[PDB]
Amino acid sequence: ANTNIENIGDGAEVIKRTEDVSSKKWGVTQNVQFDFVKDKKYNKDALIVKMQGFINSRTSFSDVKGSGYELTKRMIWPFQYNIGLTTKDPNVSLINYLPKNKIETTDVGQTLGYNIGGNFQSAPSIGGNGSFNYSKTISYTQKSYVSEVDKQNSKSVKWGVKANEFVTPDGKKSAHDRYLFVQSPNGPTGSAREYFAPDNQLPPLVQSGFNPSFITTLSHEKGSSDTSEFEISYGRNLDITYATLFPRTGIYAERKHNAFVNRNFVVRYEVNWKTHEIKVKG
Amino acid sequence: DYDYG
Repeated sequence: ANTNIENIGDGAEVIKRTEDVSSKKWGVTQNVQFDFVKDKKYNKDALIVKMQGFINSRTSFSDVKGSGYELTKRMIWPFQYNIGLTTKDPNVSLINYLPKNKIETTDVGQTLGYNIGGNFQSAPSIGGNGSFNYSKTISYTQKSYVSEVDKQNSKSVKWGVKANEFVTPDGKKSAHDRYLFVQSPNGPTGSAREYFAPDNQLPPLVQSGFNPSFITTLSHEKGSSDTSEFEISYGRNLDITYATLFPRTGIYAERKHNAFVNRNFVVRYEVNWKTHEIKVKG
Repeated sequence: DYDYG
């Protein structure tokens, strides 16, 4: 049909589209690839959607205003990054997703392969074989975090990249430890920042943000309606850690878990199966 | 900053 077209064997090709959509308000960039598989020997259309970009951690360190909170400081930080794709149109369904299972390794690298005749296959690795007519990979780093499939069904998929276990001066600390990232400040002139672990102790997913890399394939019966809408959501759930310096007992910490849930940037897209195009809606 | 900074 148009522009970036890759012949992947006889009677088959892939038409490659992209969209880049950012939100300074939400601190997100969606850099999405949408690859149409056009195979005369497959009775369905298929769109491989690869979701990359950036989700800002939105980590911050602040004073707490008001009487009784003069030596109480606040750290907001992402307990989980949220990535999902949802549709409501009867004419479309999700037929695969990557990662498909929980993955706890620091690096995640997986491949979705396609072979003529409607045959998809996924592997929890990169560089396995030259047996596919077309392949797409995902690659991301999640130091101290784990990836879980929060929801998966024929119409939606949602992954959570969630805080798990961290390296600290005093050893390994669980993501559920209320004193995680808490330290005694050096001087009562200690700014809010000084009540919390320095940057060199905060892993990238806490200090900076996350660069997603996820795939799901949308399936559409050839001949059904020309278009489908779907939404891609990227965001975070933030926790708060409050640290109070008491006169004689020292540093005291309290965690507000799931303090800000679903702070997500949702973009609605339209796929046109007939023209092999993608548009951003709204 | 959630109106805290």
